Amino acid sequence: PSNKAFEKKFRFDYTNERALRRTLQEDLVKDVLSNAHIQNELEREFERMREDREVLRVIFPTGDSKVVLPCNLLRMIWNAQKIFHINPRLPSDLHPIKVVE
Amino acid sequence: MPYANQPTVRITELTDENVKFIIENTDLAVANSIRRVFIAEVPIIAIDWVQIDANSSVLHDEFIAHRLGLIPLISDDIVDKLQYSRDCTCEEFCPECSVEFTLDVRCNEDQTRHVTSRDLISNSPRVIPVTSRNRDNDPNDYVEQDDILIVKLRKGQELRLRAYAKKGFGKEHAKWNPTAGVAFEYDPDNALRHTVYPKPEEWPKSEYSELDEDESQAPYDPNGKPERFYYNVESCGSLRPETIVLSALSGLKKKLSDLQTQLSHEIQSDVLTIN
Amino acid sequence: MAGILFEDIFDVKDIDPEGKKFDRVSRLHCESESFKMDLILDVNIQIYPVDLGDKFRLVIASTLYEDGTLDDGEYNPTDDRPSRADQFEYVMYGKVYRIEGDETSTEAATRLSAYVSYGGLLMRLQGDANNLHGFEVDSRVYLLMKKLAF
Amino acid sequence: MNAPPAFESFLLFEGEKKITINKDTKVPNACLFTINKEDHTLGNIIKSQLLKDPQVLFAGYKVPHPLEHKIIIRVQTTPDYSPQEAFTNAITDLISELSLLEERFRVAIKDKQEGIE
Amino acid sequence: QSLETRAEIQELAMVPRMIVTPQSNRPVMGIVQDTLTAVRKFTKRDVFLERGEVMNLLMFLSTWDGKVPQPAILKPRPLWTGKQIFSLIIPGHINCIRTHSTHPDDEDSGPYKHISPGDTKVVVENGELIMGILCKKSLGTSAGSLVHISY
Amino acid sequence: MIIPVRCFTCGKIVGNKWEAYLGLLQAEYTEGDALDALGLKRYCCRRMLLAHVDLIEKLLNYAPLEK
Ligand SMILES: [Zn+2]
Ligand SMILES: [Zn+2]
Repeated sequence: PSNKAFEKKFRFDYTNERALRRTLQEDLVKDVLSNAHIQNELEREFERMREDREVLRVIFPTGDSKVVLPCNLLRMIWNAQKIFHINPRLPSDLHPIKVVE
Repeated sequence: MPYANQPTVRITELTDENVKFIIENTDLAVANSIRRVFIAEVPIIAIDWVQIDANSSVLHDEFIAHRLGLIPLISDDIVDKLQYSRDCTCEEFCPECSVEFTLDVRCNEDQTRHVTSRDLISNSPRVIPVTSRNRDNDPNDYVEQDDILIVKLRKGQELRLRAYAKKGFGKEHAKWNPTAGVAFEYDPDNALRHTVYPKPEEWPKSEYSELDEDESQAPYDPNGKPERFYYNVESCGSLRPETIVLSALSGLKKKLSDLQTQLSHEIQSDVLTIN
Repeated sequence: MAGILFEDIFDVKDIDPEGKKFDRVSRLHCESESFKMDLILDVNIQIYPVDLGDKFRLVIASTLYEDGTLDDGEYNPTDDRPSRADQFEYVMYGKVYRIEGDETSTEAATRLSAYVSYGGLLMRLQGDANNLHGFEVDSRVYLLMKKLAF
Repeated sequence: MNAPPAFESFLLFEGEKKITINKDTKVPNACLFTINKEDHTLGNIIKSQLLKDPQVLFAGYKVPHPLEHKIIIRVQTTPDYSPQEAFTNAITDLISELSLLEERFRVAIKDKQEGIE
Repeated sequence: QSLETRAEIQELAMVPRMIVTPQSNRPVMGIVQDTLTAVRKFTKRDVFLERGEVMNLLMFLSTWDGKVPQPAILKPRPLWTGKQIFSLIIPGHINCIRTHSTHPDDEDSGPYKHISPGDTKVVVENGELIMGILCKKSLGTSAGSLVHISY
Repeated sequence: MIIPVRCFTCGKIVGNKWEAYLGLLQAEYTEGDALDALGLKRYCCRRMLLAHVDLIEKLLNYAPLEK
């Protein structure tokens, strides 16, 4: 709910609020803050998410979020975090474009 | 081994029937295993083959055979020298592995006749009779004292059979129980919390729980371990109570020493090199 | 002697919060003598009868033998190495599963709360200078309670 | 008549050994004993004598099924002492306590009790 | 009556494969009756086991690792908690929060009140039971039961 | 059909105490005291005798004890 709330939680900001210049969470990604292409491609990603959010609102007019689907992506991420011994306070080591592509 | 404790015994009370005692400074597993031997492993003699010559009684034959097996038999003097049937070289039976009983009764009288344990006769010498009415001067002797009414007979009925009693132990059939019952109790004040009472005031105190005589009910101690087990072995009458205990321990010794011989047999035959 | 991760003398505020309770377990509510830390801990009240009003000394360490790993356990009664304080009155073994603190804004990382689990018996500790010793991975933590002071 | 003959509960069969020893494939100085035709009475007590010993790391028994007369005893000892000798000592010590118990009971009966015979 | 139908049965209709029914993607079969009551009673964290009983339970378990776990209480005398021995029973390392909805606590507003662990809610991590009590909602024919995740 | 030799629950022989019991009840209306004198302490041994029904007595009365 709330378009503003969706925007806040999902959008990957570039203006970087003075909260550790991308050097928080992410690691070397502070080096790709100057990239124009990466900015446009993610901005393209967010553009698909607003359109998907719009179609998905048409599919489920009632507003139920419970659907049957395979895998259960969230439990897998947890299996993934737990085994590799991922500390969520330590800084990241992942490139965003690697994720999108 | 240095960590084996000398337990200890005290006989509180002894009668012709009961034997009531306390075992102390030992393990529960010992107490429980020894209680189980008193039931199953102590051997005795009971009827095992019944051959029915004539039976005109109002009870069917297999019923007569059942009642008759279940009747008690003195064995103390003879249960030891007797050998087990299967082990004995003889085909069928013999004087050396079994003892023979004979019963013959007919109702020629107008009044109903009862068939009893005294009417059963041992072809074997009177070393091993039925439990009731023999050397007697017994204050337990009351009215008929037939020990068991095998059946009743009205004018005209008759009963002729043979029986062969054999040595065996309770694990194999209940007729071979050498006990009327076996009381077993440990830690009467529930110090060790093996049970957890909801509203402990609602429970009574046994004759062993008298210690604090008070009503404070169960003082706790977590550093304790089960000690001092109370027994009361009670004789069915077919084997006197102390003889039940001494034969139980010996049988348990025999069973254990035998397992040691087979375990030795593993190190002698097929040399223990597997592990 | 085991390398020390945390050490302090705590005083007991309460032994029965809300009151729901059980039996043979009790939930302690405590306050540290350095008054910069707070603590909640479940304890086996049946074998270690604690009481309100008295300051208890508590220490936490990830090791026993000298200063190195040993979590391979089966605990092994046969070890005779005096590396263990063993002089402590109550000892529990467990892992740390969850940690928490403000982690959003500028600086953030202000103070800290740690959640630990000793075999189902839970613990909650709050702090700040204990951040080097808290995790949301890594098992092997030992909780030692001793002396109950004077 | 699909019921087994009652003697079979305790009588040893001619094609079966009284005891069998097999090595564990997982951890060292562990052993597995199979005791045939012998229930909790022997098994529970041998488990306890093994637990009494201070050099036994692990001791236990399981009767796999009620209907099948057989128990297994698994024992694990320190990397110095062999599990077979521990088993040998466990019975022999048990033989010693029971003999002393029988002796002490008999002498206790020897007390001026007048219904001993 | 042939190897051919025996092969077909072993692969298609053999029971262990029949666990999660395609009717409503949940377990067709879970832990029922006494055992289910006995599991709740065993997992309460006031349950403590001394060396002798733990070894016997370890003994009844099949796929046991072979290593004996370190008791959650080292002194004065070794004790393992119930959760601890249940935690050897969980295969590999499955994971699930919640999957309790037990009577316990204060639905809708209690977990938001300090997370004073309250012990009610069940959490399992890397194949070890961290906290909580197991019931029909954890173990039963539930959509998210331990049993479903295990399959 | 006549009281069983030995009580089911435990084993204490009990057929021997039947004839004695009918005598005691004829003498006294004290079922409590009757069972006590016979020595039937615990109640399993007591239910045995207290709850028995001696059908045999009616059964014997047919003449043809001959077929
Ligand atoms: Zn013969
Ligand atoms: Zn009875």
